[PDB]
Amino acid sequence: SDAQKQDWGNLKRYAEANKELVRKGKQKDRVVFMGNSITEGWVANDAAFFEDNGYVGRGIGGQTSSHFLLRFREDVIKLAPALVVINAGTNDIAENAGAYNEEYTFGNIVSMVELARANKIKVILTSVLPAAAFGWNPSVKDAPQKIMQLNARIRKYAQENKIPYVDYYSEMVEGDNKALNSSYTRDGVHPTLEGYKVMEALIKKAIDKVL
Amino acid sequence: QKQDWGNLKRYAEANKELVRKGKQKDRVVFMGNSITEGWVANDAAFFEDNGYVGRGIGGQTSSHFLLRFREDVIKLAPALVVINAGTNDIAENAGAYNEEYTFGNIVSMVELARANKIKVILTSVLPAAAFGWNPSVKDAPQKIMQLNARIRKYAQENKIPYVDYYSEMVEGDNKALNSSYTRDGVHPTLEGYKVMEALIKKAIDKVL
Ligand SMILES: [Cl-]
Ligand SMILES: [Cl-]
Repeated sequence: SDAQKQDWGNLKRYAEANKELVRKGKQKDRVVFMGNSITEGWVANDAAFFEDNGYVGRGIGGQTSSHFLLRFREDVIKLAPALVVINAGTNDIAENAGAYNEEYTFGNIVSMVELARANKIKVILTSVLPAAAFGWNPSVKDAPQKIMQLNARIRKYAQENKIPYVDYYSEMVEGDNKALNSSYTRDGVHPTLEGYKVMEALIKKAIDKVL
Repeated sequence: QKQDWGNLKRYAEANKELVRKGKQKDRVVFMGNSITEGWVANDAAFFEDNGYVGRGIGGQTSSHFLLRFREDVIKLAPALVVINAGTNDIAENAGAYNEEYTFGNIVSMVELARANKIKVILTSVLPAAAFGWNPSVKDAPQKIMQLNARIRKYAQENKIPYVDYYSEMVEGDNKALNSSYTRDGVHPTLEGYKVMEALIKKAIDKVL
């Protein structure tokens, strides 16, 4: 039935891939990247960055921090990684799962951190990327303010818990309208390869400090 | 913009009221579905007299519970959370049943509780001979027993009390919910709730 097919969290997306990874056995210094289309697109645009370094992408387009929390056990914990990199909030602010509530989104990140720590997985937290607006939801007129406010909460939580915070945002924002840098996005939200190369330099340096 | 899959709206106002009034020593939060929701409806005094807080929502699965856990449990700063989860997972209210996924969500809640110094009581999924609203599920009794065995084993391994409502409430070769404890075959009546109360309050008093 259609009802039986429901899979709100999209656990199906990586179910087979996870089984294949698990079959290979424990791997040293595995890093899983949790996120939405920015993380999914990262693997799509620069697979070598992941493959060269033993990183595993678990991004799914359109998803919010609520979806990530639901997938966290299967798509992170069960892969027995050394470290998880969390990029969450863009689609929350874009209202993909309903009205944005910062407290709920921030709480989902904290929950993921707690689940990682309960399973001896190290965490890196990251800034939500700049966006002046979201192409698919122009009704959101205060994306910049929301992004900054959430990022400040994530950064403070990271400091309070001795978790690295990787600030993609400050390197990629441009203008008084707080756009994603015009030179490496087409749509204002998703990086092009040039943008991903900026992110790679930051995240690899932080990963290497932790591993 | 009205989407709210986890139904965090249900108790949002009630939670704000509790947080204003300040944390209470020995608060117990009950997480669950209509069985937990109906408990409060049928015996408000049980909750009120004992400083227990019900956070059940009809139809929900363990996935919904996980999404609500921080707002409806952690932020209430309780001493203890009682988790009853799995009926609607097996009934496939939110899609195909996967024991690994449902059990995983319970483990996730346990880990979030422990990360916040909240004690846990785990409980048995109640018996049901069948779920009339979903006739495609032909093996509910078998699934309930297997999930419960898994929960019990995990509880023992992690020194978490397990409260076995099922063993007191099951009847017959068809593993029905006792006809004295239900009208519809799934949801307890008051008489059924009184059986549950005796079990859970004895267990709570040992922990607190
Ligand atoms: Cl950490
Ligand atoms: Cl405990």
